[PDB]
Amino acid sequence: EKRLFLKALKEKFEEDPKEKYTKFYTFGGWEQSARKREFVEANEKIVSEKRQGIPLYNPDIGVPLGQRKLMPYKLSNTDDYCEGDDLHFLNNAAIQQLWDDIRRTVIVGMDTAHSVLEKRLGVEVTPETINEYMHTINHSLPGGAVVQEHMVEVHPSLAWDCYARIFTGDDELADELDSRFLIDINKLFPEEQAETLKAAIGKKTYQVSRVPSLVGRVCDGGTISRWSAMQIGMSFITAYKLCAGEAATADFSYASKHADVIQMGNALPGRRARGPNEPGGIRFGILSDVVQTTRVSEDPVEQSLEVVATGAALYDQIWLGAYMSGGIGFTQYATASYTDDILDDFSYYALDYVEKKYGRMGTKATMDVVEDVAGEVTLYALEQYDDYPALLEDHFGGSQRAAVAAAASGIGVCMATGNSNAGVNGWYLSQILHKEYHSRLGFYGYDLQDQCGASNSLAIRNDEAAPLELRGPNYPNYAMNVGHQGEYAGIAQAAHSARGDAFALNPLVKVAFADPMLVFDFSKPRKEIARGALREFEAAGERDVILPAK
Amino acid sequence: LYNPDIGVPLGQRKLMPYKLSNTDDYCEGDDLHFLNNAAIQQLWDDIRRTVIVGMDTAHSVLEKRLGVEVTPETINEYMHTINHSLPGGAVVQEHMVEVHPSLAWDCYARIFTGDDELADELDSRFLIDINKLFPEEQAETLKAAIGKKTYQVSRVPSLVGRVCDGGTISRWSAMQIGMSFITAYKLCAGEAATADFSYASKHADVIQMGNALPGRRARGPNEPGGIRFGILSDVVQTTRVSEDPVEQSLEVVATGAALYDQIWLGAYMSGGIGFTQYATASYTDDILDDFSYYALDYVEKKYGRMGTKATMDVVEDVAGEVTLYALEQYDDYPALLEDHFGGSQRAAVAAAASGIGVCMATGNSNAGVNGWYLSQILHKEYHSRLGFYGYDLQDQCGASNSLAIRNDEAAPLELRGPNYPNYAMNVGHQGEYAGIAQAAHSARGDAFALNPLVKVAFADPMLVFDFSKPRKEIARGALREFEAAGERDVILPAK
Amino acid sequence: IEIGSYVRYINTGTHGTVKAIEPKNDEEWVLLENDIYYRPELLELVE
Amino acid sequence: AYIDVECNDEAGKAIYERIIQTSLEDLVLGKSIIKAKMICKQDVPYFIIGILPKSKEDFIDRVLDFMNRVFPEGMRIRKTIRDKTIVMVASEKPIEEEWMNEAVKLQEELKIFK
Amino acid sequence: RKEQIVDCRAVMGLGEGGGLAQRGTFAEGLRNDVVVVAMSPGRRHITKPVCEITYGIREAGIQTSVLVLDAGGGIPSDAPQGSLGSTFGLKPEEAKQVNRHKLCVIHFGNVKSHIIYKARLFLKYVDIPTIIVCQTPVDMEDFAAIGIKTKNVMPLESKTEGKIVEIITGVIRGESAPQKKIDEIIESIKKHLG
Ligand code: F43
Ligand code: F43
Ligand SMILES: C[C@@H](OP(=O)(O)O)[C@H](NC(=O)/C=C/CCCCSSCCS(=O)(=O)O)C(=O)O
Ligand SMILES: O=S(=O)(O)CCS
Repeated sequence: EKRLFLKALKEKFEEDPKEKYTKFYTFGGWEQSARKREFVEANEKIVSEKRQGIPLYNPDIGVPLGQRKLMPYKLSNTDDYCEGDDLHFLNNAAIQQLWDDIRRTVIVGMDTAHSVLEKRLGVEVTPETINEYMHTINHSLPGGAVVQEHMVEVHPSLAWDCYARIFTGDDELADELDSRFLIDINKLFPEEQAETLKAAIGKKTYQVSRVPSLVGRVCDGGTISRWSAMQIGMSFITAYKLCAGEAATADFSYASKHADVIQMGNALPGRRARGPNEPGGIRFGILSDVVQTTRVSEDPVEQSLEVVATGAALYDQIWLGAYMSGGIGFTQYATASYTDDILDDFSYYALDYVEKKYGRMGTKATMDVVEDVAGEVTLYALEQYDDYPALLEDHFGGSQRAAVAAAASGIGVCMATGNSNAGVNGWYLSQILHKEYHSRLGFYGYDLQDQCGASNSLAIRNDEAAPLELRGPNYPNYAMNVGHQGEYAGIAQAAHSARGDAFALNPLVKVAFADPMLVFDFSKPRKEIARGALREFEAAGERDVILPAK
Repeated sequence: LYNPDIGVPLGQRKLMPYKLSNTDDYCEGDDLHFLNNAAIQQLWDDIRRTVIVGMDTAHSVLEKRLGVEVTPETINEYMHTINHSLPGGAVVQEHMVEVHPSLAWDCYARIFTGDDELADELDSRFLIDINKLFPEEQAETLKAAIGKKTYQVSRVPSLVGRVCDGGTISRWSAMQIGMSFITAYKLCAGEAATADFSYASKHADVIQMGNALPGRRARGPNEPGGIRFGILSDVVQTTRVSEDPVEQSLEVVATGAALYDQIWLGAYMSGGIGFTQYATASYTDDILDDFSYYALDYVEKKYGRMGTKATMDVVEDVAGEVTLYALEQYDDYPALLEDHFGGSQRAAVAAAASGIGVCMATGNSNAGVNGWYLSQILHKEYHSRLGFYGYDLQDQCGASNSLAIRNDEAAPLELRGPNYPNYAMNVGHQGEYAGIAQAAHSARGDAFALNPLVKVAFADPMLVFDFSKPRKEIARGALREFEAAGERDVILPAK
Repeated sequence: IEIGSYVRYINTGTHGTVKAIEPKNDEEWVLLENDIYYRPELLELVE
Repeated sequence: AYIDVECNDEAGKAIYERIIQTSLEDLVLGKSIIKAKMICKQDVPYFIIGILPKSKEDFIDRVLDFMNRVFPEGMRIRKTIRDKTIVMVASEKPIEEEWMNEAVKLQEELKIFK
Repeated sequence: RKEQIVDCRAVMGLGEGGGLAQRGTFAEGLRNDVVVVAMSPGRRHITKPVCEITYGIREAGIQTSVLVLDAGGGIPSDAPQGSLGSTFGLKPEEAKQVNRHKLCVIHFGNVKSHIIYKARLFLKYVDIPTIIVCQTPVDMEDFAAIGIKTKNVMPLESKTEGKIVEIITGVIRGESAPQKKIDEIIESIKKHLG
């Protein structure tokens, strides 16, 4: 039998993947891993030099690590392997930059500002003036101060990742603008996708501001919107010279930086108190729109799986394992969804089954199709776990197994019907069928939302109802537990990949993150995470120019 | 003869270097920007990443529920464990990944106790010794306030607070504390007592630097908007190394300016250029130092350090005298006037000196803010100008709100902060408010202002930022000789 | 290159029609519709 | 980076340590280099500077810029050896073989530095 | 290899821990070959990008003078809708001190619209070939769009008597200039001087 995960299992395990027996306690403990030995040498040097003898890393306390063979990790659709320690979000600069690029993005529409300038303020607005404003904001956004040498400014090399870009659904205005700082929809998207996005956007103009990464590092995510608004206001009153009063300037300020602002995430209430642009406020549709694989790939499964990988790396690793828990983290659970082609194999089987039985989008969402597709995919995944002991050793935790099988089932249902809530219903049916099959599930509180899910998937009550695109980490059922949210984002994307949609929830977010100037290229999140795990990713936010060399 | 192409030279003063008060270092104004100064960033990082946990309820759970006996040897073993677990090492659950130790070299778990017998047989590697770090009288005062209680100080890595926000710190510390507890005492990995540990370390015995700001403000805990003025006064450690009350108040003023006015206001609630020249006005040249020393001399000449009880008359007298002196100094020396060119700078400096003088006379912080507001409205009549419009919002309602008892307006100045409704928007007030709150206690020679645990926790010698002399550290950062944590160069390619 | 042609500046891509050729200092120069001289080596024909 | 200077002159050691640190800071090369050791021999005029980088041609160019900055002006005859450890000997006289041997000894010592 | 003597300025620097140069001052390098023009004595211009070019030229064997403009910050008053923030200008004595040199090297900033008009006002009174050292990528034609004599892109109606002879991009204010930029500037000076 041919399986997509077979090659990784051959590389990871020395014995046959179908072999049921092995031997342990013969690997030397933590010495079997190069990463652990490098950590030990570092810890010794740091302790002696910087810590003045206070111990930092003591492998001799706690569990004796490495009693079993510490496996390496492939990355799905990439031919490069890495240790599990390289995929920790703190040890991986690619994941950190993935969160940085999302955190430091604000989209502001500039059509009310132009209309207020033309009519109320009596100032003409032309493509030349728009180009002048773009020059001004590009100088001023990172740290600049326009024609004021006496004003303190940020070191330019400290904010090399800061850009201000413009895009518009108006073709003539788009080709009249400078290409230095324009996000061209026509040349970044295929023809049909570009037409759909232009129709959805309209004939309006939007500017994207990428606040420097260092600002989000020092401060929180709620700083980004204020920084963008202040710099936009300064650039607008500097580029266009206006002789109107100060009250008209207040109306213009509202129109320019408080009217058509689009944020990545919302603020969270209660014990999740957080500002905007934090990973807990990003809806699943927004994250699907952030990932740009619909641009470069026509495969629906690949499009859903890239969103799954990005959502795992964000929600499970950064958001949950640091923002909400902290410590070593929940890297395990997230890597399980994008390391080997296990989820790829399961999702490809689900797509093949749906195509053979119901057609690509050949059925309306009914209960029967949800039940049969989810049951078939879950049974296939569980028997795949059963007959490949190396696979079960690779996904040693019950949660990582449950999430992968349920994600495959939900993606299959979304393929069949094109409805995201039907896909999440299939996910929940898969979860309970998994529980009855293996007499097992995830950890202690893994299935809080999986027992509550079936009833909340198609609910119409106030705190229970929402389209899966409009759900997110602040959805009450999804608030706490790991191993769900990235797969939920993948299912939400798969609801639209079946229809061949150009976007899922927000066209502006899609166009904004199509920008080539981003440090993290969202066209291939898995490849970039692989690059970061190899210490070959150039991240921003480093204060190298304001620190001593010694 | 009029040639329009000659131009106008501008900004001669801004080209000259900025001295730093009480130091001998000259730095450029561009190097005092919070983004260009690694020392200010490390100051905020060290405040952000600090959480104090009372490890007494957990010991009681271990003794009365799990039947485990807690001895100083067990506490030493626990400290050894948590110093490995808190940076991100693995203690249970075979097959984990771990964070690189190079990225967490600033991560410490320290223990301090007011019990001298327990502090005697404790590993001095992990011990914050109150006796060694504080003078005898201050050590006795701190021990009497703390009592026979044991506390653990967790400093999670700066990289954690830089990747994430400030609400991450308490949860990080709580998870690692629970893990170290269950692995140091050989307990079951998950039972009811584990939930008891988790609840204790998450909220019952935890001390946060800053409270959360839910609702309109929309921010998590351990953000600069949640740090009260007394907490920041206790963060600064000049009280235990110097006996000059004005010097202590001015170091607190410098730290408060650099934190609130620069970081919180010019970045968290604004952007771009920020407010650097608004904050550096209080700690660059000795202007504020000279005014404060004049205030102390006047108070000691006619009242004494605590010779009078806070009344309205003494507030009027001291605040008016100091404000008149400061404005006369501005008039007499054009160098001072061209240094503080903006009206807001001048208003803040004069009012800070007046409030510090009132605090040194009466020992009451609310009298200090009352004097500050009198100074503001007297400056307004003296020069027929105060500052940028939008500056004197809180200064107009101040007099009424300083001694108010209504729910939305009453708070002791130590309990006030950037989330106080009047103080929530404008620059040039908050750092000086923190300095006035500190001066209220420097007059009495107090060991601490609001929280003894914060004072002892930030007396730790292993902190990256030296809080004994904040201005010296700011100067060092401005000169590119301050080593800051949170950098990730071992996981990055060569450039 | 001749009068009425379409040329673009290689460095920036400005489009214009050649107005005249005005040699000076034993050196060829090309005048475009924006009343700006250019150099033939920095210009090329487009269609 | 790690900076150490081998010189029998007390003032020269500290001053050239500061010079090395400043030259690393100016080129922003501190985090890209593991070790930087300089051997000062002034009685017989020649100096050796070894560089152990962390883990293209632009980085190498920056490294030679660092050597040009640190080395004394009068030592104009220079030759370098690059086998993942860049070592250069500068002298006002033609380079002798013993100096090259010292350079390779420094190179091998820098290689095993960890 | 020949002796190089500089006429140091007659006035001191900016305070104790500040810069060594002073605004509106001139330091003749005796034999007048190259003059480096700095917009201000501040850290954004002096010793980080300017004295580096100075010592690069002085290492190449070409004597150098450094002139700090009295009013070098801002945009000229002749810019569209006038100037904002500050006014750029050149004094007649500054122009005479520049015009006795064979070549001029001038350091400019980031914004293109500022650089073009500043160069136009500068070359309205300077009649020697100059080299523009800026950070932003500016094309050697936008100067001709507003009337400046330029080696490659001449204007139909020249409003300046000075020729922008070379534009060098990638030099940031207040940051040490790498040896590659210094080599490029030296090569341009050598090939456009003798
Ligand atoms: C002590 C706990 C209680 C708790 O709140 N978390 C623990 C431990 C914790 C610690 C591990 C500390 C360390 O490295 O020593 C952390 C990293 C949370 C944190 N930030 O501190 C974690 N688990 Ni848990 N934890 C995991 C997992 C698991 C799976 C292990 C499957 C199995 O083989 O039995 C089981 C859940 C189960 O009941 O099935 C599990 C349990 C447990 N997990 C049980 C008991 C562990 C025991 O072996 O004694 N983890 C996994 O399934 C893989 C992912 C992994 C997480 C780290 C990563 O992603 O690398 C880690 C995530
Ligand atoms: C140049 C402006 C334009 C405007 O919208 N605000 C400015 C500029 C703005 C920008 C400067 C950056 C830029 O590119 O413009 C910022 C940083 C705004 C902000 N984000 O806080 C600022 N001022 Ni203002 N601004 C300041 C100040 C001042 C003082 C200057 C007094 C004088 O007569 O010279 C006055 C306010 C007042 O009249 O009381 C002032 C005015 C002004 N300020 C008016 C004056 C001209 C106008 O009518 O349009 N600043 C100061 O008093 C010092 C602190 C300083 C702030 C930055 C720092 O703290 O480093 C800066 C704070
Ligand atoms: C967040 C914002 O709230 P608000 O603008 O809605 O009041 C609030 N800002 C303000 O209150 C006002 C901002 C202006 C910055 C201070 C001016 S200093 S320089 C301008 C002088 S003037 O000409 O405006 O009078 C803040 O907390 O920064
Ligand atoms: O096993 S528990 O449910 O306690 C947590 C799993 S990491």
